[PDB]
Amino acid sequence: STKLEEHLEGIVNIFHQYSVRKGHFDTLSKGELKQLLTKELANTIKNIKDKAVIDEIFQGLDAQVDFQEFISLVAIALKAAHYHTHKE
Amino acid sequence: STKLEEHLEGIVNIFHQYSVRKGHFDTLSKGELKQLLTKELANTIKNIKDKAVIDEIFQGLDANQDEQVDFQEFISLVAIALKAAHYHTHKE
Ligand code: NA
Ligand SMILES: [Zn+2]
Ligand SMILES: [Zn+2]
Repeated sequence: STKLEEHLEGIVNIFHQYSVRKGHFDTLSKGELKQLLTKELANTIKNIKDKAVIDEIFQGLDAQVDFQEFISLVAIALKAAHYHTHKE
Repeated sequence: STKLEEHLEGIVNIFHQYSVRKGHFDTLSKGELKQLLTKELANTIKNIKDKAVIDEIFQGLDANQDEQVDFQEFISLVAIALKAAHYHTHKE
């Protein structure tokens, strides 16, 4: 795998680390997802100064989740990560 | 940074290693994005169907290859690649 592809695989690996733990191996409960995000994106979250974006990440977690839904969250975290790399 | 965060930063880093090279420092042409797709995703995006998803997003990645693509658009490609990377783990 390329460097880019190692990153994609690693993201998939982290998902699976959480998703394997209970029930079906490829999905996670909203509760488990909330825990994954709060731990694995702790620094990302701390650096987001727009509370509406944080709201975007956690939205609906109190209302199973699959990899496709997890991608949508990864996409948000990626936008945030890029913006932060340009912090003066 | 967590391992997940290092991978996010790594993805941003790879975009920037391409974007910084010519033109505007934070974008790349559609031509350059094709080069990134062909090289960096050689083991991930491999068939007509996955290239079709990408073409839909970029209005045909081969057309208007001077057009600039920003990080937000590149995210749409990373999302397609992640889906393929995941599907791959369940092939065997
Ligand atoms: Na599970
Ligand atoms: Zn899976
Ligand atoms: Zn940038």
